[PDB]
Amino acid sequence: SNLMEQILSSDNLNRAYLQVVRNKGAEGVDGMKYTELKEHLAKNGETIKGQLRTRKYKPQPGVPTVTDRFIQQAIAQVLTPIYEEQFHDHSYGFRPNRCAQQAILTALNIMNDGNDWIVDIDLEKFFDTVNHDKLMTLIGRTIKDGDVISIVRKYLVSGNLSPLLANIMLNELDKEMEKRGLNFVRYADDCIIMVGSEMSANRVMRNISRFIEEKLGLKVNMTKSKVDRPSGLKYLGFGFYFDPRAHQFKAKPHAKSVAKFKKRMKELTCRSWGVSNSYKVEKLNQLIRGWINYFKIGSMKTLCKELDSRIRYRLRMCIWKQWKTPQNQEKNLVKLGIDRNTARRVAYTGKRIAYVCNKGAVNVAISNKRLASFGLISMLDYYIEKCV
RNA sequence: UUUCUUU
RNA sequence: GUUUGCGCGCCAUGGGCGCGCUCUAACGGGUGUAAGUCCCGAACAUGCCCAGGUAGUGGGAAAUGUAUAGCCGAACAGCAAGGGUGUCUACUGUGAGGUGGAAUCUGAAGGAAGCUGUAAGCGAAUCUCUGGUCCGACGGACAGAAAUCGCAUAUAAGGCUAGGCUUCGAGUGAUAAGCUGGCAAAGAACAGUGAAGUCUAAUAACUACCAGUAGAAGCAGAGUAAAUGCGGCGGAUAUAUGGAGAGAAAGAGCGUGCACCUUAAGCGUGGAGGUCUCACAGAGGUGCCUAGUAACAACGAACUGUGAGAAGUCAGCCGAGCCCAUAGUAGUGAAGAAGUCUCUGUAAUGGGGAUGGAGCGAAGGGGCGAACAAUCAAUCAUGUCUCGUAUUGCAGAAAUGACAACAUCUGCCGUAACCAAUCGGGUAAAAGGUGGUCAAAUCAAGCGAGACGGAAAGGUAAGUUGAUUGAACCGCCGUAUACGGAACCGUACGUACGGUGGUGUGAGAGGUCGGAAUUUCGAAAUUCUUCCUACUCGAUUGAAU
Ligand SMILES: [Ca+2]
Ligand SMILES: [Ca+2]
Ligand SMILES: [Ca+2]
Ligand SMILES: [Ca+2]
Ligand SMILES: [Ca+2]
Ligand SMILES: [Ca+2]
Ligand SMILES: [Ca+2]
Ligand SMILES: [Ca+2]
Ligand SMILES: [Ca+2]
Ligand SMILES: [Ca+2]
Ligand SMILES: [Ca+2]
Ligand SMILES: [Ca+2]
Ligand SMILES: [Ca+2]
Ligand SMILES: [N+]
Ligand SMILES: [N+]
Repeated sequence: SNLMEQILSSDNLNRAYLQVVRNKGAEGVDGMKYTELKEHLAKNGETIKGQLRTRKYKPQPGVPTVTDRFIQQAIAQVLTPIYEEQFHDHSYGFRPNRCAQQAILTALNIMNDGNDWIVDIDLEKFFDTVNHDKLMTLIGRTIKDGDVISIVRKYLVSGNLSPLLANIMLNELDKEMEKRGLNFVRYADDCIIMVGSEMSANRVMRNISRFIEEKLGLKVNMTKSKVDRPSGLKYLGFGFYFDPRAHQFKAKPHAKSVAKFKKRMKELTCRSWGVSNSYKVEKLNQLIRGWINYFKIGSMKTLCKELDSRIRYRLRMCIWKQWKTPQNQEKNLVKLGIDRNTARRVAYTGKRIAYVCNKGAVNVAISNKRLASFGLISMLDYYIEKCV
């Protein structure tokens, strides 16, 4: 019919195929490729369109098969309209042109607006817990084409459609929390509410947990769902703090996120990797660019100084270990600039790698400037350029 | 900072 | 690829068992039949202490040295026969090449059984007790294996480095195997600590000069890993292991023997296979040429025999056995070979004994290849779907009802003179506004869920036989045999033989020009890739590409 032809338009299906090419995904439960998807749509696209129009297509069984990924992408690219008009302004997750940094900025705006007390709410394992009939009556309450309802229900009995389904079922919660008058910031199944006082935050936690367990039919993980103050608040990788200058709360990378970055950096700058130090520096540059590009709305200037010093120190160990022989270490320390009468003495401390790379002649030869010329982007100046 | 040797 | 790494023979300057001769505790003394042993005497300089913070004089407790016969000779020097070099050369050859010199590297951890001088170290039967270390394979520690047990261990257990906090709190110290020094492993140096016992616990301070604490227990972290750590049992312990206690106890040097044993860079000798050169006849190309491009392959005429020559081998990884040639030759064997019989041993390789009367028997490089390990191929009712009938899970609208009582969000109270636990309470804390709430007879959208039914149709391999791949490496253990450096870690897994796990295909170039495509007719060009090559690099303890 009309909306189902809007699903199965030629430009829409070509856009879905190009988008699933850009995703570069893997095989499903049977085993095929995206170029195999291309020859599949070349030979068998009309049968797929006929089965979708005639309500006979059956899904396949985590990762979906790539023809189901393509069909789900088509359904997502038609259904991100009117739903996206209907969604809330504070639903900052799995939507076009919205990202996590906007969620953290909105949370900081509401936190500085006077609402300190946080109702963190943890919805446990959403996509299996939800009742299918309620979700399909929501979908039928916005759209009235039976065939798209049929294929989405067959998919829920069995992707890029599941984030949109999560946004529908939690858009019900957002409409309720706009009806009550609550301020909130909600990434996809990560919702935090902002209350003025702590017992009112307990009451809001109790009432919203009652509403979620009764009306949405979801399960609230009461072990992790807690009432806080914006200091023990982990949200989207960001922790929050209060400046002594009594004007603003501010975001920062939480200690779990800093620990994840430090673990990844220690894996990239491991001393015994057989790759060249240019490869370690390039992987470090990719990780540093990604970490700062996610977190740059926080304040980590001291943290970026410390992490830059630690990255440089581990790179001094990698370069000193790759030299691997005291004659070669003495030759390279003379070549980099350290005088031979001292370079031989440091090089015949060939072991004690952390001790010699901590300070001294190896600090002077492999300086900050030599590593900066080597291609190691500093965390501090990259954060300075990429901040406000 | 071992003005050393080897796997 | 690699300094060398092969076979056979010889030789001890190594070792064993005996004999002799001469020594043995600074220098001396005693005990005693006998002292090398048991015991007692003197200084001297060091170490440590008299601190109070070091540097000098006066002193004091342990310990060491001069100072046992002697051994050993550094990761210490010097000499150094020999060995290598796309290096420069003088001669010599028709040439492959061979010499003799210079330069430089090397002279090695496995036989010039290299030489000389040292620092440092060591230096006495046997027994008992004890500390430390090491071993009882390897394998992130499983499996497999002939292989000590149990637990823990990659977020990184564990160690270590630099701090922090909280409680203690200076004062005995020597002797020193070992441990640790921010981690792949081991050794050496230096530094700090330091188990076990044992010995000490004594002295007395000035002349210049410089201004609780030191230190450990405990706790949370931070940083740092090519992974082992802890405990039990058993064993080793001549780096003459740190000691302690008995011990009238042996230790060392030299010479000499043995029908004694053994050795990888010493001496003599042997090098096939392949590679290369030259000459003589053929085969060709133009009387003269035969190769080149690392080999393979290909261009071209550059191919063959035969004979004389030259350099030269010698690296476990899936290989029992066989073939080519040096070669049944050197060598070995009458001091007893092969065969035969009989005691025995190992996980496997073995070792005696008795007959016997002549055998056994190499080197390097290719080829075939049983077997092993993977991989591959060949052989050998439900459930639809189509009509139903009774239901059903979830929306929504509203005739009527009942009770006004529920849902919801801004959450403080007295104080003090003004305190958010900053004062006492309390977290559905009081005062509050906002929407009234619930049941819906019935009708009803859409996707499903399933029941009762009539109805379309439906329901071998194991084994064995082949073929391909297993290129290169990492080790480890038993016996024999040598070294650095006893142990550990190494010497190509040290090497030879015998066991045993693990990783699985570096780059360029050349070829195969197979495989894939784009262009033209699977054939030509191009790009990536499979297969072959120690030519050129890349390593070297692995691993990595
Ligand atoms: Ca080696
Ligand atoms: Ca001496
Ligand atoms: Ca061992
Ligand atoms: Ca091990
Ligand atoms: Ca640790
Ligand atoms: Ca001693
Ligand atoms: Ca030698
Ligand atoms: Ca010759
Ligand atoms: Ca092999
Ligand atoms: Ca190697
Ligand atoms: Ca070893
Ligand atoms: Ca090796
Ligand atoms: Ca060698
Ligand atoms: N070699
Ligand atoms: N090896």
